[PDB]
Amino acid sequence: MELHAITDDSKPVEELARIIITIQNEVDFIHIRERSKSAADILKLLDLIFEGGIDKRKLVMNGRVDIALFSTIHRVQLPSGSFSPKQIRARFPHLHIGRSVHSLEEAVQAEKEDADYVLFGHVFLEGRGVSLLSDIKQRISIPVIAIGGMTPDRLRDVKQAGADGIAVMSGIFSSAEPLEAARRYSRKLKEMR
Amino acid sequence: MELHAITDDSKPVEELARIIITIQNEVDFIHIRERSKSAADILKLLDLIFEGGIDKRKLVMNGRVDIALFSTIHRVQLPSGSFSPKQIRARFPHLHIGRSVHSLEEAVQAEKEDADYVLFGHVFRGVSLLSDIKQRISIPVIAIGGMTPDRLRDVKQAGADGIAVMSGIFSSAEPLEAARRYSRKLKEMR
Repeated sequence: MELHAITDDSKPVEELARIIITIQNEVDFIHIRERSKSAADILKLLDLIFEGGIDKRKLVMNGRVDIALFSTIHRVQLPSGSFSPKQIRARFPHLHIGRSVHSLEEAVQAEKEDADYVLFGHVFLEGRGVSLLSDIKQRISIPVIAIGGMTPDRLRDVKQAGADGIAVMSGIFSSAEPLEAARRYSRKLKEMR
Repeated sequence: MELHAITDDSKPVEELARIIITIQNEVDFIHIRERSKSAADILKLLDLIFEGGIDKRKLVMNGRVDIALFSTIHRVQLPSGSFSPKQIRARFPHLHIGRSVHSLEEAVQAEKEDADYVLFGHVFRGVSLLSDIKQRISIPVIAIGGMTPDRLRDVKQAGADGIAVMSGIFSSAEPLEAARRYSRKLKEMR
């Protein structure tokens, strides 16, 4: 089960860069989701972590396909209602494409549009999160990453539901000790393995 | 002299779409600069103006190069500190590239970096800087920042190849009438 860290769009680039560098070894991927920052600031953020030695292979750009292309980041997370995977793949075949879905229907269609995996959730949807998680895993063949209120105590349920991984935002980035927070998650996942 | 209308990043897409459709024939270009809206919302906006019958050739996407590419829009306006025109032309050679500059030095560097034109802003020492820039670079210069019909003469005389207007049009009670004052003045001087 993969562990995806999602940036929280609330810290200055310098502070966020340090946290990213600090937690990189406890997670599988880090999604850059600074929706309130300009491309200029996000490029500054990238430059800081690139110079900080981050492994670009773990980076995933949420929404800004342009920033991803000009930053040599080959992974993008497409929000619901934005670019279709098909049009993206037509121009940029090399990109690994994730789609953020919020229903069984959207998940299936995402698979049809050639997405590589879906980020499904805000599991914790009218309380249908965990059940839908199972329903999606049974209907599609691409990976399903669960997001939304993921805590160590809820991982077992998510795992039983068939989730191929979990995504965590505030659980890590709002913690007084981001590294220790990321570790509670990784420890819990390794345990259940 | 061209007239560029810049969206104001403060109205719902429905209302913004209406205004864009209404002023299209009074301006040469319309820059979508909804910096605080999501790609999904901007795409929704574009769908509305496209269905409203807009001339796509007039559209310029500010900042979101990805949205432009996937919306069949060939013109982009690059904010200071963002992508260099060289990187963009290397991958998307067909795009017409504008760079938003705020100093003489940035304007010169923009030309060296292969921009097609610059949007020099906040003229309203500003007109002096404009005049200076118009002698330093050979690519077109669009002046922005407090443009008003009464100030267009000085701007034109200083060499501006066009003027950009944001609030002067979009914050107006009657955007079309506002745009007309600029267009009428530009035709007048012509």
